[PDB]
Amino acid sequence: ITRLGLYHDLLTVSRPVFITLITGLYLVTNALFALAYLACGDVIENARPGSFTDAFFFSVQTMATIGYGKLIPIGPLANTLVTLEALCGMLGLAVAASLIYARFTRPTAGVLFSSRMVISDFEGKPTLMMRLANLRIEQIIEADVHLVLVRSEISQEGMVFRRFHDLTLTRSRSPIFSLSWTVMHPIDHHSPIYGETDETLRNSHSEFLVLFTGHHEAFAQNVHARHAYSCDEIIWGGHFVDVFTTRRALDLGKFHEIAQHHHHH
Amino acid sequence: PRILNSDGSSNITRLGLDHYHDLLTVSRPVFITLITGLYLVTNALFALAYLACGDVIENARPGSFTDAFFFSVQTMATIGYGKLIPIGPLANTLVTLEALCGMLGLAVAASLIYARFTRPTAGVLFSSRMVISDFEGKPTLMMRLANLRIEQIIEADVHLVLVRSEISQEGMVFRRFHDLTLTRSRSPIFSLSWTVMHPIDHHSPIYGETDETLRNSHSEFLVLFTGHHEAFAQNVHARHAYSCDEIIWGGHFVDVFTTRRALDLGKFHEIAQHHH
Amino acid sequence: ITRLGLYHDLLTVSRPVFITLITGLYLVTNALFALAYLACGDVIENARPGSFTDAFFFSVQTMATIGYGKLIPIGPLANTLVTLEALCGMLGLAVAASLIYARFTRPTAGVLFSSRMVISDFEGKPTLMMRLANLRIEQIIEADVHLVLVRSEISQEGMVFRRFHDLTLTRSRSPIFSLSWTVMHPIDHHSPIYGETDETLRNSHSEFLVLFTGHHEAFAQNVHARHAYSCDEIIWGGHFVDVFTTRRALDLGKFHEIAQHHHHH
Amino acid sequence: PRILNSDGSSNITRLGLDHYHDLLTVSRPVFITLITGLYLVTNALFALAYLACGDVIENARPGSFTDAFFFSVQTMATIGYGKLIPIGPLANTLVTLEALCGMLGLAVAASLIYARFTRPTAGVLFSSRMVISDFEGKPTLMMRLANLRIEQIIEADVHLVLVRSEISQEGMVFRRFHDLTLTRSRSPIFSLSWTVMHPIDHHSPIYGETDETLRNSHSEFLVLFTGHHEAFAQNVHARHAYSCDEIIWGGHFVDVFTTRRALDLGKFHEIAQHHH
Ligand SMILES: [K+]
Ligand SMILES: [K+]
Ligand SMILES: [K+]
Ligand SMILES: [Mg+2]
Repeated sequence: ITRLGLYHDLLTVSRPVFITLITGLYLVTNALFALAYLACGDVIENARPGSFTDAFFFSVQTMATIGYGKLIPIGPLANTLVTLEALCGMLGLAVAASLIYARFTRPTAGVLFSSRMVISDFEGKPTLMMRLANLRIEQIIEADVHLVLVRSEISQEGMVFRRFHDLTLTRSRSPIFSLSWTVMHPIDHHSPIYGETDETLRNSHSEFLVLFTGHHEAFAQNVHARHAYSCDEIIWGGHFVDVFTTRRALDLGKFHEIAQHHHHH
Repeated sequence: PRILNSDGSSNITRLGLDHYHDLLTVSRPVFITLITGLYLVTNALFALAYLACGDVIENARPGSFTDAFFFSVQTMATIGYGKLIPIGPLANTLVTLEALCGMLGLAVAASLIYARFTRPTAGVLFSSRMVISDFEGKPTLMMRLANLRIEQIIEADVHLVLVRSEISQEGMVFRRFHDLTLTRSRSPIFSLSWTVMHPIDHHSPIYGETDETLRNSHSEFLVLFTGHHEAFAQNVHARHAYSCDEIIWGGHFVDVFTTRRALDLGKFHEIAQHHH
Repeated sequence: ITRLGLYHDLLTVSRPVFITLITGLYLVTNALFALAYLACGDVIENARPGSFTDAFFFSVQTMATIGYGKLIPIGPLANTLVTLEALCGMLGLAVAASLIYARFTRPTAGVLFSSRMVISDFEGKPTLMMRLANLRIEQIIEADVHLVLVRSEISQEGMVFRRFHDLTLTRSRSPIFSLSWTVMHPIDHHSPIYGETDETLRNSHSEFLVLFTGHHEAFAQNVHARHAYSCDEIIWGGHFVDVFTTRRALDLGKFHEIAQHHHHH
Repeated sequence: PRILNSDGSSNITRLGLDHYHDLLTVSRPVFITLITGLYLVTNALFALAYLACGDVIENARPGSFTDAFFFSVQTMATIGYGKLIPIGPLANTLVTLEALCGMLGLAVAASLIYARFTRPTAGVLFSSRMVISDFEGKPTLMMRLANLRIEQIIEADVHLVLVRSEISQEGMVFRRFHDLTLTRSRSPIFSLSWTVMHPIDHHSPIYGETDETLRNSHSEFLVLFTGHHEAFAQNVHARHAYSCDEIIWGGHFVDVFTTRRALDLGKFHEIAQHHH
């Protein structure tokens, strides 16, 4: 949806990219300090005068507290920039190990959603179904799923607006979620999609959110995934194909396979 | 006098009553003062103690604070440049004590910094006022909240609680909480703006109530908001409370979605009422 | 209850005591390493021979990576104990900052329980009550309380055993818990203590657990407290005294005050 | 063949399929190998690279691994003893790169070590077998669990789930979960031993079921346990699964509280049945 109007770029991207961004910050800080050492004369013993190289590889050994010995500071000016850079490379370490420990605990759910939903007959009634799989060895316990219809309806005083329905499922918790789960909304008289058709959904501008949480044994943290389906992505009459080949195996290759009947025109 | 402040904090003086919470919830610039600050005064206290035991620093100029201080720094920080060095068993004691102080120091810092980095504000703006006005032909208590960020808040939960003085048969006067039922209390994706609605049916504890009856019971309304911030991959909490004098009877919130399809949060607190 | 039968002392005590325990571990490790430096001859340049002092204050400067310069190692023996002690004082730092960060997130609830319960008439019915207070400025949100009766009853085939009841409360959640909360179990016909008396509780060996949780704004963590009452600690006819003096104040001095009527013998 | 292993892990081969999880859940001695190990091979790789650019270490003996290696150590660890020093702009590059490697190294270590220190096992022992036998005159499916630690587990929750093959009218054969109701599913203080009981009333999905009927549906029972460990001030999870052949029909668990008032967990898995 398009926006309107009314430092904080605390962002986490690729692992390679993160390691460079942090390499980068370590250099430019070392350079800013080198500059400043030169910018009070030449206050580094054993340092070649009017050199960046020497005052930089001094900062490095001061921020990293290597303190190697040869390159030391000279009386009260550079001994002030040495106490400021001691702090910077101890806060620097703390922010780095923050971001690191943070990133190590912002974990992906590794939950695969079926490419489509189906409406087809299960225990006597037309039933809206979709399925999700765990892409990992490590189990997800206390896993809950919500299947929410959102669509356009009208009120008494017009103001024609957007309503949410939490579709009753045959089962909304998987006590351990390990392999695959087929989430089923039976379409009985109570259902907000009773009597509805491909066309009647399309008109109401009907979408289905599948919202998924569980506790991940992998991360010892709670984990979240969602997916949205349009009327376009429901195969009326479709049956998901068994993904459990027999000896007991689970083929995620069959995960998005749906069997429909085609009619003898 | 408000029993609850706007911000849902309690407005009641406590009696019969180290810190921590202040370092976490203080400004980023002010924090960076207090650690730089602690860092100087510990280097000072250690410089003093070195001088308190004579000329126990190699290549120091004697009875000097600057020399011993900028020695402390290089020991605490484990720089140990190797010119300004300690002397025999008097100083070398303080140098082991100080090495600890600047490894525990580092540990406390990373703790605070991580804590701070993972205690994030909800993006959440509450309407300044509530309204009672027809919705589906019934009087309906409403307020609205908005997400001030691009990043959605997932699996978002809202509670609207009446708190009011009530008298028993036994004539005990006590405060009672009520969780007003809402036409919708959940938002799967909360991205823009959400109007929360308590239909005042027969079951509602404010059925047949008026601006005057609410005022008598000292009625207050606490809004509680939670959800999951995909910004921070953490759960967020926001609360807000309203007094009687913050209900516009007959108010209607003005549409906040202007046109090329836009959310004007300038209009967010705007309420239209009819006048006579 | 008395026990029967069938390294891991990961314990957290006083703040002073914790700081010494960690001081202590830093010394004895430094001493164990000093010993070992002496235990391969005298392999420390500029170090007074057959001295503990010198080889200890060398370990310190090697484990702490001060590396001061004067005291260095001598060829392949002590250069092996220098790489082992580099690791020890980087794992040492990690365990220390672990324990520290851990302890900074094992926070006390600061929930005060009333010294006694009362049974007295509230909205028409005898009502078992007790109260709890927050001892802190920082609010507790999403606070839940359980009040559980445990007592001795008999089954059909004897095996006379110990049953739990979760007493219905007038309100078991405090949406924000800031000041004080009076938790009330109305004793109606459904109640497991309907018709019961001081004596009938005593016989059944009846105890009441009050179990309390909420999310602490202070710690951004979940927080837990419990308390158990015996039949002995119920004041039949007692009314808690108002702790809100009027201008609005909360006196926790009145917290444990209970008003009973005494009878004109 | 078990669909679920005893330990509640899934016993099914996966196809259509860096690490992390291995460092957290491996032995304490083996972990301390792998970090010492990583530490040596990185010092080696850095020693090699120093020698790959000639005699760029002061006071080193030339074409030497030990000298450059024990230089690496003193740089990575930021000891920098100040004798074994680097030479001009070739090495001094590798010395800045290496200073990083041993600050990120430290950060990864503290991460793992904290993670490990706060991922604690539940103290929990499950009975090896379940039993069906009269309790309050009804057949009753039972198992029991015990706390192997002194420290109570608070606000403890137990789920007992039947999982079995079922056929629809449409003749689709599928696996169905059922949450069997228990006489008690909560334990406020869980300190000793707890017998969990599914009365097999008319409502139970195993009403009128027999060892033979359960076997046909390939019935399995998953027990799920959670609570709050006052040991670790964290929540703990434990699961266990049983097959049909692990139900003793007519079994009764033997009392585990011997006498001076004692819990003999030797008796924990003991079941008494009548014989003919
Ligand atoms: K040095
Ligand atoms: K150093
Ligand atoms: K040196
Ligand atoms: Mg150092």
